[PDB]
Amino acid sequence: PPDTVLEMGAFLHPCEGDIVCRSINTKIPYFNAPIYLENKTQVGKVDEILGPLNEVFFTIKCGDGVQATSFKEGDKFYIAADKLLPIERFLPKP
Amino acid sequence: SESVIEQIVKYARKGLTPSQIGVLLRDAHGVTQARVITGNKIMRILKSNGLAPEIPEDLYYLIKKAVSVRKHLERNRKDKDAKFRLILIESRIHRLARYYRTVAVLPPNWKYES
Amino acid sequence: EYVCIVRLHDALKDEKDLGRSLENLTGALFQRPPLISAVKRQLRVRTIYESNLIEFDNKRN
Amino acid sequence: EKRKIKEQIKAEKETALQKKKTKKLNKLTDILEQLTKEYGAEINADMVKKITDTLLKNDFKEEEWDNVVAELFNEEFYQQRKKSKKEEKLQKKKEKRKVNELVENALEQNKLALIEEVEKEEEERKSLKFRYREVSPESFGLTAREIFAADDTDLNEFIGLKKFAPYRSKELRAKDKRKVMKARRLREWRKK
Amino acid sequence: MRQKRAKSYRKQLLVYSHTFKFREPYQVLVDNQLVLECNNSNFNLPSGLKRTLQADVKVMITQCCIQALYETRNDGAINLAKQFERRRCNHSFKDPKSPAECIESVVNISGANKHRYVVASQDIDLRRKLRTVPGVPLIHLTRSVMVMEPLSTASAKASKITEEQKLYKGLNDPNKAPNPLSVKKKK
RNA sequence: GCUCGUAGUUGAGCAUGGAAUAAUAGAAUAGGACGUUCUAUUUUGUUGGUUUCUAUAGGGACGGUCGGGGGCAUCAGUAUUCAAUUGUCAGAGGUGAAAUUCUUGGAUUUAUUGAAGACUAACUACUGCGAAAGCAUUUGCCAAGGACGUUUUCAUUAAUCAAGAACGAA
Ligand SMILES: [Zn+2]
Repeated sequence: PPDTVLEMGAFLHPCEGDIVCRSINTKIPYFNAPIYLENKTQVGKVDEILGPLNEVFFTIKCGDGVQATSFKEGDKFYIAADKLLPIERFLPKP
Repeated sequence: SESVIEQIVKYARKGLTPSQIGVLLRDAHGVTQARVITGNKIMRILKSNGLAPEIPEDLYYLIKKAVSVRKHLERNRKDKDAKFRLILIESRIHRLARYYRTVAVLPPNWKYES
Repeated sequence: EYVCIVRLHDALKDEKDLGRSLENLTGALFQRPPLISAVKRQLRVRTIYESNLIEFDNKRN
Repeated sequence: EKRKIKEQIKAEKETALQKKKTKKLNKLTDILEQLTKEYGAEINADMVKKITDTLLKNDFKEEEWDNVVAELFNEEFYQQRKKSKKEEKLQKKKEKRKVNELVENALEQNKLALIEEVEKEEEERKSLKFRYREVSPESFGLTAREIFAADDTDLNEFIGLKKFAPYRSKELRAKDKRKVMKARRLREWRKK
Repeated sequence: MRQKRAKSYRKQLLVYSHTFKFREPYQVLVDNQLVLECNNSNFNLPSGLKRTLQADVKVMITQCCIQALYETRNDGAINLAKQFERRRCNHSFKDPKSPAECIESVVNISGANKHRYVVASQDIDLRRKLRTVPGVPLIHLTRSVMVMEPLSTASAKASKITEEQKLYKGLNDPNKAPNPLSVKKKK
């Protein structure tokens, strides 16, 4: 596991076995980027990035033994620093 | 800086240990370094003013611990661990008292009372 | 412009929330092309200028 | 929970001490401005220190405010272009700021006295002992400034704390003080 | 012996027993400075080792350290050395090594403590470059008090890695180029 | 058994794969034009991009932590044994197989209630805490602590310790 992980998302609700998170990070995650806790333990990987620019959500593909119903609202999910890329890339260039 | 000396005198009269006086003067005057004011220098200043502690600070804290443990054991007679730590604390008191009598910091007649 | 039918996998507790969700998806959006599309699947920003919920049947979902 | 309660108590004590210090500062600068207006010139810092000591001696109130006003009229008081005008006003404001800094330094000298006053106020709102002994005073040829300037190791090299033990006999203490009080050894330590 | 230092020593010995499989009786090598200091200060070295380790002790010496002991020509130190049982080192008799280098050749094999030795030496930089070797307990006599050195960083790292492999082993073991018609040179 | 401790001693994503052909680039053998170079056969590969993001010991103090550590109240739960009411009917228990026992006066099994002396399932532990003995239901009170960091009136303060003492065992 990486030494430095940054808080990425906050729990919103489960959806079809996946975890929906409102992004509490300014940057956009890499596809299939692993999702951690404060204990540096992986709960899953980023499955889908969705939502408007002001309010970004992402759904996590839960791993083996990780259940979406086990988590409660207000739980924070963490991502590695190198797995974030700036939002200016997806916007069209001037 | 005779004012510094007069707070040393007053704060010794009102019953503070030299380390407490040191931390108080370092907090109050905004002293940059702990090297400037220490307990040692406060001892030298107090001796220059004709003041000296009756018993040492660490032995005073051991006696304070022993008093707290005996009060707890008086209000709780079933605690054997309290008795064990009381014996340990009094053994430390006896060792420091013997040493401080030997280096004449404590008086020769000094007996710890249980 | 599109007229689209969405099928929900379960019945909503609140009906109006669906419309609210549609109002959340109006604007600049993060989308990835589906697997069926021949376009390469990289994350892009696509603008939905205006949307309107015509009808919703919560029993028919 | 205990840590949170301790932090709240510390914050309350800090803001109470801040309020007390600001009240004393504004009262002192007001009476100092009145005394400067009556005197017509700058006031010495010794008079301000004496006024601060007098206000520390008696608990401050309206009666103590009248007493401070009487002390400002006491025998101690009797014993004692346009751009240029703007610059002179700025210099007067700087002198007032220096006087306020002197009052702040005087309150810093009584900062633990202010803490004791705040503790008394907290006890009023709510409503062993380390003992020293007198001994023979010997400065050992060192004043307080040179004690503060010297290192702890250098002072211990000069003389140890166990040498002037409180209950050491007078003969051994006199023998140690005679050897320490040599001018050659003191000069060597000062050069060191 | 106080209970706090004994407890700390017991925790360190538990670390050495779990990771590096140290077993009672502990095999302790002594150095010649320690023999001289125990001779002059009249310290009972096997009793001190039995007190510090809280277990049975087996004391050894090499050729080079005891050879330097004859070079010091101290009869009491030679006698004190020769009560301890003998463990030979493969070094030349005519040109013996330094006691530090000899005791490292005995202890440090390929960067690890293969023979599970405990080193009781007074020399200091020997103790530093034995702290570089993981799983080597260090003991020394200072001011007539025998003190076991604290656990080194290498030993703690080895213990952490050992627990990590405990989590996944044992019973937990699962068991290209563009088309030529696309890029064409001029006629 | 553990600890303290005296005498003494020591130190102080866009339809896959194969065959043939074409094209392209390289490497070999052999040859022309004037060592340079190109020109015939073998062999080795390869078959354009973007869909707008575009292409040293022993003590003390302070700080933030931490623990199935101790004691006293308090709140639950779990399983046994006994007793009392139903329902049912010929076995139950145990063993290698039996046997001592309980049993139409109803044993065993099921349901409910009461009493007693106890323990805190999984998690969970040879590495957590405690000097040992030992220590995990909930909520309060009391005092004590370990490790880490900053340091100390800091060594005639320490280490070995017969006697003796506290706890435990008995
Ligand atoms: Zn050798």
